[PDB]
Amino acid sequence: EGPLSVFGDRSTGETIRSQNVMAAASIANIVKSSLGPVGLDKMLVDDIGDVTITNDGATILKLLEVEHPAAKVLCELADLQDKEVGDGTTSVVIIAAELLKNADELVKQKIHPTSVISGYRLACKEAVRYINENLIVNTDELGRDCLINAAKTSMSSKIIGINGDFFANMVVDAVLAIKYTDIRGQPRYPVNSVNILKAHGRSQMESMLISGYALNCVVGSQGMPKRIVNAKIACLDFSLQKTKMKLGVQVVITDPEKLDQIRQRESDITKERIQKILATGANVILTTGGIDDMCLKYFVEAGAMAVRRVLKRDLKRIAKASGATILSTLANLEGEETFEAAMLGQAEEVVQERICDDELILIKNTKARTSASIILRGANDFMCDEMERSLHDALCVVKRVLESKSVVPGGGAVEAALSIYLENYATSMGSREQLAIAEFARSLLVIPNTLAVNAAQDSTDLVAKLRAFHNEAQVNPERKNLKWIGLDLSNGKPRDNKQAGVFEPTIVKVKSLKFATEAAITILRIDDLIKLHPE
Amino acid sequence: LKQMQVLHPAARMLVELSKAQDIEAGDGTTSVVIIAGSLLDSCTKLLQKGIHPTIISESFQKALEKGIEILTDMSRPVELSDRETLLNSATTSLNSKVVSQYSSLLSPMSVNAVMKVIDPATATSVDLRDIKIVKKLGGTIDDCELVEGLVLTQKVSNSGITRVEKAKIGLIQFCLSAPKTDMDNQIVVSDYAQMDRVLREERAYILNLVKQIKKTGCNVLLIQKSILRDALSDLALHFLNKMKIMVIKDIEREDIEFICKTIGTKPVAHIDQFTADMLGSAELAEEVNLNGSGKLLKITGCASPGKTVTIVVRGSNKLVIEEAERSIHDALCVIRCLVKKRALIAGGGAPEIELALRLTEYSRTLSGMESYCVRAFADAMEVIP
Amino acid sequence: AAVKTLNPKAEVARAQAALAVNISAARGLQDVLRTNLGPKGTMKMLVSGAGDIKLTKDGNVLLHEMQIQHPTASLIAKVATAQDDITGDGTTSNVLIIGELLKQAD
Amino acid sequence: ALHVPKAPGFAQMLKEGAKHFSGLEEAVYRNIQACKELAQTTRTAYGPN
Amino acid sequence: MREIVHIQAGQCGNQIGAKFWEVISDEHGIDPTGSYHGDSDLQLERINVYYNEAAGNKYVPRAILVDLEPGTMDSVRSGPFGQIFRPDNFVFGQSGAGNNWAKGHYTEGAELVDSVLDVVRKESESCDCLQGFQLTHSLGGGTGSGMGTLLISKIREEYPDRIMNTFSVVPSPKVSDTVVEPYNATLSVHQLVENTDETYSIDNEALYDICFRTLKYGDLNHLVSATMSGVTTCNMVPFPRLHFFMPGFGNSTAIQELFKRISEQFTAMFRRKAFLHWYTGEGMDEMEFTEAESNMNDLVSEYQQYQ
Amino acid sequence: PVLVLSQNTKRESGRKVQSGNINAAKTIADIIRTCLGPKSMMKMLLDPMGGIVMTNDGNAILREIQVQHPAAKSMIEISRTQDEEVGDGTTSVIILAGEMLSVAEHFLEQQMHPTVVISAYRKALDDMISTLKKISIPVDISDSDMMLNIINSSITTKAISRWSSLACNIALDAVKMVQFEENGRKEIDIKKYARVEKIPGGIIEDSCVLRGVMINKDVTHPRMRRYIKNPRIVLLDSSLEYKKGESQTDIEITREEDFTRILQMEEEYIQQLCEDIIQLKPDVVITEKGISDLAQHYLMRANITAIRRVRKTDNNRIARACGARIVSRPEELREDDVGTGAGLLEIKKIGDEYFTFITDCKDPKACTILLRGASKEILSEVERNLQDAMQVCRNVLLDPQLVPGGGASEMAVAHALTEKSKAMTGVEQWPYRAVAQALEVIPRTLIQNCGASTIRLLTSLRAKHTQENCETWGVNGETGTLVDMKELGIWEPLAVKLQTYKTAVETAVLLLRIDDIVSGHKK
Ligand SMILES: Nc1ncnc2c1ncn2[C@@H]1O[C@H](COP(=O)(O)OP(=O)(O)O)[C@@H](O)[C@H]1O
Ligand SMILES: Nc1ncnc2c1ncn2[C@@H]1O[C@H](COP(=O)(O)OP(=O)(O)O)[C@@H](O)[C@H]1O
Ligand SMILES: Nc1ncnc2c1ncn2[C@@H]1O[C@H](COP(=O)(O)OP(=O)(O)O)[C@@H](O)[C@H]1O
Ligand SMILES: [Mg+2]
Ligand SMILES: [Mg+2]
Ligand SMILES: [Mg+2]
Ligand SMILES: [Mg+2]
Repeated sequence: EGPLSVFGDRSTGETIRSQNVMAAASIANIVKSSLGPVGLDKMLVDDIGDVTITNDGATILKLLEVEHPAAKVLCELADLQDKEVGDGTTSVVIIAAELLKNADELVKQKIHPTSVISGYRLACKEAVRYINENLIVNTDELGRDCLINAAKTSMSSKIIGINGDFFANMVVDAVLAIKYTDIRGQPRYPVNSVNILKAHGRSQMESMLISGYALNCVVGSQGMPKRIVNAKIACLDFSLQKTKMKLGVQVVITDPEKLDQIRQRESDITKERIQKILATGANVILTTGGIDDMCLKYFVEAGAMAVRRVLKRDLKRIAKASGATILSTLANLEGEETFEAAMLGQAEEVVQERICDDELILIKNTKARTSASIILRGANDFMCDEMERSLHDALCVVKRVLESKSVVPGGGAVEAALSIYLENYATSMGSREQLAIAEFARSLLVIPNTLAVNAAQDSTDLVAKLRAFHNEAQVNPERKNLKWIGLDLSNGKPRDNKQAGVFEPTIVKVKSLKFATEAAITILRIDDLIKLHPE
Repeated sequence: LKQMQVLHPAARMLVELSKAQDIEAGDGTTSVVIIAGSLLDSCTKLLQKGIHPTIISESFQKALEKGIEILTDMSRPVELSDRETLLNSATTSLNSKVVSQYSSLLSPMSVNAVMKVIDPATATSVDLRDIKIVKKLGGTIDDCELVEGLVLTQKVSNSGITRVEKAKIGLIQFCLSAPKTDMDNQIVVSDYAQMDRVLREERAYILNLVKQIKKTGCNVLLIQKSILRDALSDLALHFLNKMKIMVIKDIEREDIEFICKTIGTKPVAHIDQFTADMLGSAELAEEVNLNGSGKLLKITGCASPGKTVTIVVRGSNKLVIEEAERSIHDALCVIRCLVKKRALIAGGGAPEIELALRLTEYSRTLSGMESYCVRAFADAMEVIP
Repeated sequence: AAVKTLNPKAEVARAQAALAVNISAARGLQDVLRTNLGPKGTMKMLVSGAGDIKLTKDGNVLLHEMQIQHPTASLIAKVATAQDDITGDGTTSNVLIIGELLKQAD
Repeated sequence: ALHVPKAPGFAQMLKEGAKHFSGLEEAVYRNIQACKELAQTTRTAYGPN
Repeated sequence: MREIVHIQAGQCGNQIGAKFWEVISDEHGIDPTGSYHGDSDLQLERINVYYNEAAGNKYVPRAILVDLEPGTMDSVRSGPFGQIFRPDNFVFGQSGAGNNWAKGHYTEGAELVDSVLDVVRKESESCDCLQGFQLTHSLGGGTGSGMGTLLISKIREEYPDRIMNTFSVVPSPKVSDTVVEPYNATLSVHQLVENTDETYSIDNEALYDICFRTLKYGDLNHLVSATMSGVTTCNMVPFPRLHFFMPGFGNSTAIQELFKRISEQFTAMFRRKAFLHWYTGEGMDEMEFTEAESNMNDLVSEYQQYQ
Repeated sequence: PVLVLSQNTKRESGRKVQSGNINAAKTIADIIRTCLGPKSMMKMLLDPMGGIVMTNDGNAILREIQVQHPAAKSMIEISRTQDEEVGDGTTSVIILAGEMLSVAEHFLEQQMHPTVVISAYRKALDDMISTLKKISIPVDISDSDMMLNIINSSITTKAISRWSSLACNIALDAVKMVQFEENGRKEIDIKKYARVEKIPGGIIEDSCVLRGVMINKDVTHPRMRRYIKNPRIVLLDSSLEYKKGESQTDIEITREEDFTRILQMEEEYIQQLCEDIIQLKPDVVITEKGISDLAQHYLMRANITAIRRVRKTDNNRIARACGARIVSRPEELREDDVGTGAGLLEIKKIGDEYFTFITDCKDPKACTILLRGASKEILSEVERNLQDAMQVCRNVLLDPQLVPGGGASEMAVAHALTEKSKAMTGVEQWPYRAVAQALEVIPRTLIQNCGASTIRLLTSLRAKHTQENCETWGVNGETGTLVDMKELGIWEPLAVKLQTYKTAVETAVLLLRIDDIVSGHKK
């Protein structure tokens, strides 16, 4: 200790490597119990009694307060997987931790970490190639039931699992509704434009898909109407309030006779703007800013529906969906103030609907584009939030399936096939990198193992049967259809998951593998740790 | 060494030594510290033998001069046209770092970048501030990219206008907002008509500004960052968007020289001087999204691509991204060393071993008390292998 | 009990306990206010925490000035306050009749 | 009115740290729950496996 | 020179007030009895705007003291300089009122305002020309929230042409200090923005930090008094709605921070409707909370107009 | 210390967590188990504000108690959900959820997987919904007697049961008056436009719903009339005072006459506002903001009665009641914005306070329920019961379907589920039949709280419900005997019972899905 004068603690060698592996294992054991259709949810209490129910690994690792850096790495890994894919946040963490475990076992056996890293990189590349070449199914060959099956697969393990038969229909309809093609003629599916509202009350099956848009807002005055049929919609990015001269402008009166006209002008300016807006036929006025009572009275007398403090993103979406133009100002290229009816949007109805004890606004059947909103209905806010997270996962998955038209089977099929193929492929690459690739292959088996364990089944026997099927598939060209075999966790028996409908987007597995490999490599590269004492 | 807060004076001095090596060569910051520690560990036994520190120092200077001779004799000349030699130098520099499975990707990039920011016939050095590195989370290190144009983290202010082809770009160091003299200014209203007049004249001022901008053919507008005054008022943004002009504000006063060097623009500080000759022509300007991991403005293609390049560093973790950046910097500094001194030496401890050997010979030839010190220098240099 | 397994620092009076508590507090109030009733009643002196003196024979004043922290006493004080706000008289008799109803029911 | 007082009688006469449980809920069900917890502590040791 | 009446409500208010009325009394020579044991004539130059001299040269202060619970005014009587005050300017109820804004602002302590108003009249009558009032209270907390806004209200109805300079103890960000503070403070700001003319936001957190810096509960009432005298011992409020201030040594827009915090904790609790039954079952409609919230987003946007 | 998670992060997992959640839930249930039925007893709750809450309402109790177990938190949240959605069943739902979790504990101890139990529960929920919709009956909402019986069948279990006829008539009148349609959108907002004002004292038998509204207000000036027999009313959001401008309107005076001229200009502004108001020839003016004394002078000169500072909600109710439209600029005032429809404005002294009545309206789309009684606590309980009654009336007017009460519906559904389970051959038949038998807790609880023999009565009832046309048979909560609901009259709203069953089953599903609690971590 004495020679090196650093003011901190120092771990070195097998000590710090084992410590890093312990941290990663801890993080993975936190989430292992929440993997697959037989995984279960977790409570999380935020030191104040704030409760969160969830199965989302990214959510869990965000809510946790982690202290070890090698575990913060896996937390960021789950976050990154959620950002780039939207599903696989638990599998990626489990796989990264298992890769770390086996790689540290090799380093203890004194295979050099560089060699382990080379072998892991090779196995990652070859696993990606083998997936893309042998394990993908075309969603064109499969149709729309492929999308429904992918959504149901994503919803299994969530609190909208068994209700998947109907939630998958909702998700698919919503993504197809928000489908839009842009310049370059490429089809784009911009999820996060589907609005998701939560409202405890009626059962899950009573959740609603709104052909149009749902706004978590209400009218500004109770004297205003709360339903309009041929809605002409005006989206404004400025406030409708009593006009005050700006900061660099002062009123200095030296003739009292001007005070009255100045004071009345301060309101007549906004009055004139509102009259100009209403003259075009606008019966619905959405605003990101505020609306004084003086203005709300104008809307009431006109029979219009005004909404204030609307959110910028909600406004952008309503505008795109209805055909309107968001105006930050009523100002044209002629130095005047006008409002054209072409800047208006349209909708077959705008209503304020009564959701159990609250109220919101529904914009139904907008033209110039179709939009989609979803009102989730559960037993309390905990249920509703978990439903929101599950539905976001499902929407991201369907988006990926529609963007890249390839899917892979689930239930550990891909992991079993990769284990077989890579344990056969390792024989060609070096002698120690061979061991590293074999360990990568064996690590990949942690997914079906965990699925079976959670299903309370003989993981050893089940994964052995799986590997037997996939080895038969890879050694007998007449039975290559066995690739599609995976776990049926409701019966503890392998099953053709391509015919059962257990599909996952290829991007899920590919990105999971790449990110897990990078995380394992970065953590495995560490052979020392200097922890400085805080000040 | 800079990150571990060493406390002993000698350790601090070794930190400074490693920083000096990072400055002068950018590669070898570990070898230099190891060599220093070993030379001192040899001074241990020399002092014990009873040699004076001054004699040790002078004999070390002698051994240093002889070792410079030896290394120069070992060296072989190199032409910057030898792209394979440059690639091999970069791969050697990267072999030690976490980015070595991606060396196949980051060595050609590290050679292209440096070879793009220097005139290879006259250059005697390179300023690596001409090479911009942009760390963006997400993806993997195999997603690192060499952008020949310009990359900016600033967001686009227009909604709907993200892509521009045949882009004419202008830098605006003045503010598109209500006029404000450098002196204390007020606008005293005393009649109701003056209120409407004030609003109208403000609108007209802003509209005249944006019209003088549009008249040049400018469709991409980079606005410098302005404290003490609004550089882009809501009126100005409205008018620019209606005129179909992409707008990027909050450009930093330190990125201006870089952006100009990159896309041939000339910074304009008065609307009167904003003309077509002060613009930069780029074949494309796009706001690209990185798989929900952020956004980047890429100005690619340039009619005046003047000796500047950018490297986008991707990665799955903040830690691995930072180490990728550091390693790429090491590769660029290796290429910089090759540019400075057109000489190449083998690796794998060959120079250190040759040093040990030839300085052992030198010590046997320099009979005296300097012989012990030179032999110590040799056995100390034998520590890197 | 049930509430104490969820909120450990919870106070609970059940079935018979609750009735005993309520009837005891009501009879205590009645015992204090019995002497206010009628012209032959006795005047009570009430001293604030500052030392201010109140001489009263009024049931509502006596209630609000007494130093009591009981839930049943609060309930009956509120009933007396409503009686006083609407009619101006009858607070002592109100308290007495409540206490005696509770006693005769016990 | 922010404190429930001990009821007159046994609840007040009870000693400081003493506890009194009565009825199916406070006594019978808690006893059954305790015995069940005990059986659970020893259940996993029953039999050859 | 016109006279200023000084009301002080709630524990926080009643304990800032006494310290202020002590600092200034010593700044004027008045002892606890009220006798002017002073020599300089500048102490008597502007003494009529704060003290109401009586026969016998006893300068009684122009101060009212209010709280629904007598035990604070008892501690004020018993405290130091607790005898200059008029023995009739102490107006108190018997109900504690907890920390419910509805309890303090409604029938659960509403008649009392009609006992503090016949003391405001009996204190203005003495004033030759009444400049206005200075109410010291707490934005959210105990009665100061409810009773401190039903007072600004009824005094702006009874004297609607006078300066109302409030000193309110805005809640500290780190310390919640109460479970219903977000509600009380948005409901009180919703009244002070309208019925007030200038408000000085005295943050307990910042005051505590300043006290710690000086060191290098009473200490806060002793570090708020020197600021209250540096404000009331001798060009502001350009716009008649941004009349909130942060004292020091400031009409800063840092107020916008405090308001964002308060409105985000208000919205957090309002979403789940937590601690709302008390207000609705004691005299509020569920829409007064939406109005309060709207008006605080208003304020935050008026303050966001600059930067 | 080299930890991976921060100290204070404690993680429990497994059957201990499951049993803990289930015990917490059934404890929450046992708290309010006795508050169900007509023969329930009151509970005296002590608020943190020194207050008291004497109630029988499950949601009131669970809202006033505080817990730390997250399962108990979830149960309290579902009680709140039921109350906000339908406004009744707040303890039936709690009891059903507790019983469902209790019966699921069995299958969980026996190695069944929670997902299997949950799928079975969802099947059973769908079939419960089907059976309820099959056994439901329609209602002619025009039958005031039928509606009064529904409201009696809903308030009989509460303290106001002694004044059942009164409370039923009050609730029915209030909801039928708040029923409002505009632009083809029917809306019964009994939260903004049916107001309950509790004035302690008097007697409950004089409580009434007014054909108008009531506020706690007096005239601004005692020369103003307090009695007007056909008042034309104007409502304003703006102050009739002279307030400052939004800008820095600073003035600069150098001439002598200018100061006085400015003050006279202020007075003339107030005069002009009051003239813009008088031009409509109103009788009453009601403002949400102040009214200056000069404005009062001018209005009185015009023989107008003014009310100074009313709440925005009260002003909206006055609008709905008297047919007016709130304005914010008296220059923008129109005859259509003036309020005709009120039949009498009265300002009378109730106790020592002045209350303004705008009653005798014709077609008032808003109302004020004036409750009178012994104390604030009694009146709070009466108000809660009336909220229940009005929410039930609203639920009926929305969905006119009825189902039988007294546990008759629970037994009918349990029988239907047991009959449907015989076709099931998998392993979920057992949890399915278990929730079926877990529905029996409602009649069980009714029998327990009336004081009869649960074993005997529930056996006789399960036997009665095995016959063909006996799905209407239930139990009396007052005598402990089986009766036909067609003969007793206890009929619940199908919407209420649907929401009850759905919330219960989904709460059970949620708490079963839950495992592996984690805690400590700080936001
Ligand atoms: N119906 C199913 N049968 C078998 N396996 C499934 C099924 N649905 C999902 N899986 C498996 O569950 C794994 C992921 O489960 P989950 O934890 O819910 O998703 P994530 O990995 O996004 O957290 C996938 O690898 C998939 O193979
Ligand atoms: N592939 C290789 N084979 C053998 N030696 C190598 C290889 N790559 C690098 N080296 C040696 O490693 C040393 C560089 O190690 P490095 O970690 O970069 O230390 P420094 O930072 O001091 O340069 C050089 O002396 C070089 O000779
Ligand atoms: N007189 C009665 N006899 C028998 N059962 C009744 C009677 N009145 C109501 N019930 C039943 O009691 C159940 C619950 O009553 P109530 O206490 O009002 O609801 P909750 O238990 O949700 O508070 C209802 O489902 C109803 O069928
Ligand atoms: Mg998933
Ligand atoms: Mg190197
Ligand atoms: Mg009497
Ligand atoms: Mg009921």
